[PDB]
Amino acid sequence: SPFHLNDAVAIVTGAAAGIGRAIAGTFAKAGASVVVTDLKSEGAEAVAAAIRQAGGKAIGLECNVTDEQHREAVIKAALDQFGKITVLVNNAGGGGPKPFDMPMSDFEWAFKLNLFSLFRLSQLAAPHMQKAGGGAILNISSIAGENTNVRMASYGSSKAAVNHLTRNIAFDVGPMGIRVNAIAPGAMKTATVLTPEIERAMLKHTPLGRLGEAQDIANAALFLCSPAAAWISGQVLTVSGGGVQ
Amino acid sequence: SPFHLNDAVAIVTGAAAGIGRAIAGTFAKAGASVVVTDLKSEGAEAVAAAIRQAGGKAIGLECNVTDEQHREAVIKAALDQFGKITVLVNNAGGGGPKPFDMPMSDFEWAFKLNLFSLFRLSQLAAPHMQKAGGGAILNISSIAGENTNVRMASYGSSKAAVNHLTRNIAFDVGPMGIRVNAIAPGAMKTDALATVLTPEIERAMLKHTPLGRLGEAQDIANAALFLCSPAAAWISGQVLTVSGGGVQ
Ligand SMILES: NC(=O)c1ccc[n+]([C@@H]2O[C@H](COP(=O)([O-])OP(=O)(O)OC[C@H]3O[C@@H](n4cnc5c(N)ncnc54)[C@H](O)[C@@H]3O)[C@@H](O)[C@H]2O)c1
Ligand SMILES: NC(=O)c1ccc[n+]([C@@H]2O[C@H](COP(=O)([O-])OP(=O)(O)OC[C@H]3O[C@@H](n4cnc5c(N)ncnc54)[C@H](O)[C@@H]3O)[C@@H](O)[C@H]2O)c1
Repeated sequence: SPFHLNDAVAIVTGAAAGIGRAIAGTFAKAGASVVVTDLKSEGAEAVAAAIRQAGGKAIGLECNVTDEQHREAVIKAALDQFGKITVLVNNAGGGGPKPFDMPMSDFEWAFKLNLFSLFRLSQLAAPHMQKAGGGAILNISSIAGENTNVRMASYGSSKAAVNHLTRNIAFDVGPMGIRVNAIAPGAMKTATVLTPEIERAMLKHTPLGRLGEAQDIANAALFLCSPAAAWISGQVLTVSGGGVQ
Repeated sequence: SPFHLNDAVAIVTGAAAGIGRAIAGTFAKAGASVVVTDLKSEGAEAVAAAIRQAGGKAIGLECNVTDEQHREAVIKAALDQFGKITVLVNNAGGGGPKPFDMPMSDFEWAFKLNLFSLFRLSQLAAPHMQKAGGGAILNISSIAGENTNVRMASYGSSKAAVNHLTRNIAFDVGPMGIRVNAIAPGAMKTDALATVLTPEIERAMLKHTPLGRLGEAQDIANAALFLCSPAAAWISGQVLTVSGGGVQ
């Protein structure tokens, strides 16, 4: 069975709750010594603490992916704690609706959080993954990187670059032994903006009939970073119930 | 005929030579009042001059897409001269091969140069186009934006961003009577490119191109005139790809 991560070291950025927290637990159960990592270092310690409870291998760290210094620390910490880096899940990020006349700080920040971050980390992680003989990079994109809508300037155009970054950098680090893929999630039960009348709307145009649950992405991350996705690269697997939200 | 820009006002960044030249040069003969702009200040003026020379209305001005001072200056300086804004051609842009380990300074700059700026100017002209009833914004992408190859991270993902921005902000300025399009151009045999091109490379770039010739700056401009004129009045959000059916 190829859906495992035996003898693997995985950084997961942004993994204190939600998808990150989920990818972390799932990779740790898959057999990977997880470097849990978030901006809020205590929940990051808890997720890594939790994985330790269940018999897993993990250390929990602080890392504002937007902080170059933090990136180089996390990268250094992983090697100092597990000896190698073979998997990186760039899940930290975010976004939302903004007006067309939004302030640019909001704008440029999105490409710092959602793109600049994960590209730089991929740069820092790449040569180590090479030494191990190969690795895998997973960028958590969004359905906004595909979709087309009002008030979607920043959140849309940012995450569409992360897709198309994923497509191309595969050609760069492919030769070093590295796969690069992307998961574009739909809406996830992760809630302050949710109400049952918006729900039926969100559930319109969603063929599978439900919103998402973070183990949905987490399950897809395991696949795309495991040997079951061993010849897969340059891709963007959209997990959104057959629809938009 | 609807392939015209009669009594329109077009801010056209990056327009001192090559493409942006032929855009601003073509929009001229299409009865447009052009604001020829480029980061060389003489370069824009020299072009507005030949336009005025051949029959046109055009003022030469200096703008650095990646400079806010220059952006707010171009909106007003066009308005003060023609009253209104009806066309914004964000032809100013850049990029090319870059190794994977490139310095983050290079990576950010291509976004500053290709996205952020474009987006900002188009924030600016959008309520002034709204006064004139409506207009057309045009971005210049690149086949880097859909294509995938080695050393394309900065060049490729940024134009990609440009593209899907075009796809999304058209829902925003779409009710303001504005339409957003973009063109991904293939390789354009310009004067700049010719001087570092060669027949043996050109033959390489061209095999796997079905039409069998390089692009030329007018080919982008013909498409730019169509996309900005009423002859595409119900066309918006689009990313038209002028590359002869292939990649280069
Ligand atoms: N959850 C969704 O509905 C949804 C939908 C589409 C796309 N996404 C994508 O998933 C990713 C995150 O989804 P989410 O809802 O789990 O995220 P979120 O923003 O709700 O936060 C999840 C975790 O990310 C951490 N985090 C936030 N900023 C960080 C930073 N600068 N550095 C490190 N960690 C940080 C938080 O501490 C938190 O534990 C984003 O990249 C987003 O584009 C999510
Ligand atoms: N082969 C091609 O020419 C080709 C192919 C695909 C896409 N494009 C796109 O066309 C656009 C540029 O065309 P080009 O290749 O002739 O570029 P270029 O560099 O050859 O010249 C374009 C003009 O833009 C001006 N310029 C440069 N930086 C500027 C700035 N910060 N502000 C304002 N003006 C500036 C330059 O002076 C130049 O005259 C870019 O968006 C590029 O991505 C070009």
